[PDB]
Amino acid sequence: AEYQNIFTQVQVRGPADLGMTEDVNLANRSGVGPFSTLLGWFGNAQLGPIYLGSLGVLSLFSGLMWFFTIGIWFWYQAGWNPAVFLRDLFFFSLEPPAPEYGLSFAAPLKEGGLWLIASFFMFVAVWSWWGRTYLRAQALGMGKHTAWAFLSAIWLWMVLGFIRPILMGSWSEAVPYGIFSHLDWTNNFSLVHGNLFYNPFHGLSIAFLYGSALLFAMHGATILAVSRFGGERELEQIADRGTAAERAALFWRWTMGFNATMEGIHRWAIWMAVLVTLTGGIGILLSGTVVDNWYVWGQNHG
Amino acid sequence: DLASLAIYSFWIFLAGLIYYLQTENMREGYPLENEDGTPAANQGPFPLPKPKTFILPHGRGTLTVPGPESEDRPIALARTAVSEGFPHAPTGDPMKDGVGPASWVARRDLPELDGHGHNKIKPMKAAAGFHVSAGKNPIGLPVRGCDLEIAGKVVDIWVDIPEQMARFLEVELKDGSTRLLPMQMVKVQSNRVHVNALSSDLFAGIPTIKSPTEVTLLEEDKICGYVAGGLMYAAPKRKS
Amino acid sequence: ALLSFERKYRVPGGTLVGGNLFDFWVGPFYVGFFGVATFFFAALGIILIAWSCVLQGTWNPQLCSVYPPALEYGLGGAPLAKGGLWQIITICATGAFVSWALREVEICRKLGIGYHIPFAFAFAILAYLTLVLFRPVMMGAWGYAFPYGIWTHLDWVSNTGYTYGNFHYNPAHMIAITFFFTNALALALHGALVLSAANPEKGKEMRTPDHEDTFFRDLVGYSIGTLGIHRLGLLLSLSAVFFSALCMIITGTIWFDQWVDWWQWWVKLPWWANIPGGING
Ligand code: BCL
Ligand code: BCL
Ligand SMILES: CC[C@H]1c2cc3[nH]c4c(c3C)C(=O)[C@H](C(=O)OC)c4c3nc(cc4[nH]c(cc(n2)[C@@H]1C)c(C(C)=O)c4C)[C@@H](C)[C@@H]3CCC(=O)OC/C=C(\C)CCC[C@H](C)CCC[C@H](C)CCCC(C)C
Ligand SMILES: CC[C@H]1c2cc3[nH]c4c(c3C)C(=O)[C@H](C(=O)OC)c4c3nc(cc4[nH]c(cc(n2)[C@@H]1C)c(C(C)=O)c4C)[C@@H](C)[C@@H]3CCC(=O)OC/C=C(\C)CCC[C@H](C)CCC[C@H](C)CCCC(C)C
Ligand SMILES: COC(C)(C)C(=O)C/C=C(\C)CC/C=C(\C)CC/C=C(\C)CCCC/C(C)=C/CC[C@H](C)CC/C=C(\C)CCC=C(C)C
Ligand SMILES: CCCCCCCCCCCC[N+](C)(C)[O-]
Ligand SMILES: CCCCCCCCCCCC[N+](C)(C)[O-]
Ligand SMILES: CCCCCCCCCCCC[N+](C)(C)[O-]
Ligand SMILES: CCCCCCCCCCCC[N+](C)(C)[O-]
Ligand SMILES: CCCCCCCCCCCC[N+](C)(C)[O-]
Ligand SMILES: CCCCCCCCCCCC[N+](C)(C)[O-]
Ligand SMILES: [Fe+3]
Ligand SMILES: [K+]
Repeated sequence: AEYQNIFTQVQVRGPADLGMTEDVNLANRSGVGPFSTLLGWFGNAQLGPIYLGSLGVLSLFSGLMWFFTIGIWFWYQAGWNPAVFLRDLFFFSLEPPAPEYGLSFAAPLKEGGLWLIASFFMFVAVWSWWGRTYLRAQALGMGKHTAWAFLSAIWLWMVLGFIRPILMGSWSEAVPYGIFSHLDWTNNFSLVHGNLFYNPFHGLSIAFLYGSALLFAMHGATILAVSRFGGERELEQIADRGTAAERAALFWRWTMGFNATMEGIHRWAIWMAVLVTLTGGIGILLSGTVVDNWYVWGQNHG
Repeated sequence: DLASLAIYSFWIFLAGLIYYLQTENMREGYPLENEDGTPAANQGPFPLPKPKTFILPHGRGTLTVPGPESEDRPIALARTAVSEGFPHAPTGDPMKDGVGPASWVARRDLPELDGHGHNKIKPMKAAAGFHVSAGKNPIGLPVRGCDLEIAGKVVDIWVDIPEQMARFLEVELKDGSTRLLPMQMVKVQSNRVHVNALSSDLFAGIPTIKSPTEVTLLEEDKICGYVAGGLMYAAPKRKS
Repeated sequence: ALLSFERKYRVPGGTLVGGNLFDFWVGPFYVGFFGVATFFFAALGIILIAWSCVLQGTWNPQLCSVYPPALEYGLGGAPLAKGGLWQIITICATGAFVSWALREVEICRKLGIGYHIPFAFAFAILAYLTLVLFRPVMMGAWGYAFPYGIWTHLDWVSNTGYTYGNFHYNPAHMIAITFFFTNALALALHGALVLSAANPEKGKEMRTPDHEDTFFRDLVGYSIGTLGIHRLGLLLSLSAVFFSALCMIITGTIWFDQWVDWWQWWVKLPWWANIPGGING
């Protein structure tokens, strides 16, 4: 049996790594957490420390509030019967205001006002969280890629629950909170609009989602394949190419006639993934605001 | 109609993006060369991108790419046909010569440093607080080559400090000298560490490092390249 | 043409079949025995597909389609125009994809690298065969396989899924989707992290892997490591295609009713099945 580097053979542990300092505010960093021998087989074993400043607490609070708001309604829908709670757990649904209330906030609590409160906490959670992925990178002197990539996923989430409902003039259009309900909402929207396979942006979005799986398989296979040459240390192979980089380049050259660099493969990456939700949110935003029936739109644009 | 303008626009953006990406990926190994290193006539349809420069940390200088490309070492290979596109036979011991799967790159002959500028990789015995914490401790085990002969004992683990992993085994040979063996290229078993890539006789072959408590990016590549090349080149003396 | 570092790697050896006969390059493409196999399978196939698209009578990409044989033919043969060409083009594709794969194993040997890539590749080959071979052969017909058509194959997906209602309700489809979403998530985050390190604020030194680990630990309280994330992204996208094969292999064989009903087994668990309240009781 040849070793394939999928799982660790010998874990070694040193003192806790408390991380680079640069301009990070250390007053706001927690202590190191526990050390999971479990994790260490696949990844790193050290949990913590976490940075938690003002902006993190705001986000970490709003999120719990959005989760709890949904959750209380879920207990209620279960008639406070813990057994029913578990049984119908995927069937509960916090639902948005009925269309007669339009975009207003007047709708009663138990008929949408609760969805609008839970959605507020979500808005504040996600967005202040975005501020976190920026300020953390700024704090270490690094770029804002992580932040711009997030902004792409935010864009779909923003179109589903905010921009399209407002453009469509009513909170009723927006997605409910609940396992099965959100699933049926999806398959519904597809039927209301003429089968989304006829939407060129759904088709595109899918392509990238497939392509993200293809690429990360490709990339992660390749870096494990050349890990016997220190391949996984991509930053220093960028500053100073190695045989790892060379043979990884030359695998895909001799297979498909072209290849990447150790830094280039990560721009392929960041964009294949980011275009998933980028095209994805355009396909939704156009749906019902501009195009009513993708099928019918495809009959006159194709 | 808005939708069709958007989808037409997107496709144009995407071609520009592919172009942008494909050039950005030509910052290394270009421009393409004939088998004698002269510039190649057909360079494909993509232009070299404008040079970018990296500011390496710890006063290690810069890198500017794309730049002059040079192998910066002799290559013991020679043509096997009279026309382009065929293998190139080694002219000595490809293992000793670092050609083929035995190949190494002329990386800087300094060691990689952590973010506080200490050497990234140390032996454990010289790494305060580091110790094995899960799975078999290989230190002390006999190291067996692919010819099923014993070639050395494990006298330390060479560990990455900021990542906290094992990165080499340090093996002591019959003459008392060690070598380093990439961790991803041994199987730590309960009574032995097995090395399928090398046969015992080839263990002294392994390039040797110059300091006992550090290893440079160059010394890594000659050690890793050699072990890996053993896969193809030892095979006359690989059993089962 | 070679790369400014390529020649030293272009040694002989590594082949699985036929020695040094096909052991050469063609441009940047390595050939080998399985480079030839691929080309044959991939060429014969693409030929039969353009000539299947006169038997249908159509020379448009948005219209060319090679449908499987009809359910009536079961699992046997069928005339070329009535399903035979699909059956051939399907064998071709299998040969081409298994050829592309073994060809990759040779390229792996000659480079002294590990076989992780054409092993990852196998999962895609296996999902494909699941849809065109394994699943049709337990349901008893090639007509349960999909057509070879840019838009018709999309039809089949809608037609197939809706046979079982909203296909969302498939529990293995669910787990597939979850890995796929997590993969894109891991891909975005991975690309950006590397990139924000090599490409920091203006005029700054390159950030180190320490700076990556610090960034995530600062942000989510964990950081998986630079070896882990490559292990992850491989596992996440392989997993997703595994449960894709699975979600389809169980569908039409061991489960063939509306997938939404599969979930009663939970709701109808006896310790709470007739408790009043909530949606179900
Ligand atoms: C039967 C139903 C319809 C259908 C209806 C829809 C609809 C409607 C939509 C999609 C969407 C998508 N569909 Mg479709 N889809 C169908 C068939 C398919 C098939 C298939 C094999 O048939 C595939 C492969 C896909 C694939 C896809 C994806 C490419 C795309 C979503 C990208 C994404 O990642 O979103 C996942 C990412 C997000 C939702 C963003 C989330 C971002 C926020 C910021 C995260 C917040 C987290 C929160 C704070 C909680 C934190 C958790 C705690 C940490 C624990 N669909 C059929 C045709 N599909 C979307 C799209 O773009 O369509 C154009 C969409 O809206
Ligand atoms: C009406 C639509 C139904 C539905 C019905 C189905 C059906 C039906 C199926 C799926 C399957 C899938 N669906 Mg579903 N699904 C729906 C809703 C969704 C939504 C969503 C947001 O609503 C999402 C995200 C998904 C997601 C997915 C994935 C779990 C999976 C697709 C990946 C896959 O199989 O890869 C596998 C990848 C491959 C098979 C590709 C193999 C590539 C080969 C080996 C190489 C080819 C080379 C090529 C020819 C080269 C050309 C030349 C070169 C380019 C030069 N579905 C709705 C409810 N879903 C599929 C599945 O699980 O299949 C196993 C499937 O069949
Ligand atoms: C390229 C697009 C892909 C992508 C990108 C992406 N997502 C991102 C990022 C990026 C680049 C971030 O920067 C950010 C991040 O930090 O990731 C680590 C994020 C992120 N993507 C997230 C999720 C997410 N991304 C998704 C999708 C994807 N994101 C796309 C496929 C999906 C879906 C629907 O597929 C989900 C569910 C989060 C992990 C994070 C954004 C975090 C956020 O907004 O947090 C605010 C909320 C809180 C701080 C508290 C929330 C309360 C929670 C419910 C937990 C507490 C309750 C309980 C104790 C546990 C709950 C879970 C169950 C066991 C109950
Ligand atoms: C398993 C994880 C993911 C994955 C991985 C993966 N794919 C891979 C690899 C790996 C590891 C490769 O090494 C290999 C490669 O070269 O990648 C660049 C490949 C690859 N995956 C590809 C495609 C692909 N992968 C996909 C998916 C995925 N691939 C998974 C999500 C998808 C989809 C639908 O999501 C597609 C389209 C190719 C780019 C390439 C394989 C190249 C190959 O096999 O070449 C030989 C064959 C030909 C050149 C042509 C053959 C033509 C046929 C004989 C006739 C056509 C038959 C076909 C059935 C008709 C289809 C009709 C459609 C309209 C529906
Ligand atoms: C155990 O019980 C306790 C009580 C402890 C619990 O906590 C139980 C908790 C639960 C059972 C919760 C389980 C949670 C869920 C099932 C939630 C599932 C969530 C989803 C399926 C997400 C669906 C998609 C949601 C979208 C697309 C949202 C968009 C949000 C908007 C972008 C926000 C827009 C803002 C609005 C509408 C407010 C307007 C006002 C402003 C000021 C901006
Ligand atoms: C996604 C994984 C999340 C892991 C979050 C772990 C945060 C670590 C906090 C540890 C706190 C240490 N201490 C002693 C101050 O409590
Ligand atoms: C995303 C985290 C994944 C954690 C999974 C841990 C899997 C345990 C497998 C370890 C293998 C044990 N052993 C003895 C082979 O080393
Ligand atoms: C913390 C939430 C911030 C306020 C925004 C939420 C709007 C909710 C409206 C509730 C409606 C109350 N009422 C009586 C009209 O039903
Ligand atoms: C960054 C990598 C770029 C890869 C581009 C993927 C091409 C997919 C095109 C599929 C056609 C989709 N559509 C909507 C026109 O039907
Ligand atoms: C975009 C989807 C389909 C694209 C087809 C494959 C692209 C061919 C890339 C191979 C390039 C080989 N070449 C000519 C550069 O030597
Ligand atoms: C769909 C993703 C693949 C797009 C193909 C992009 C072009 C690759 C061809 C690069 C040219 C190779 N060459 C000639 C420079 O060696
Ligand atoms: Fe990587
Ligand atoms: K020690």
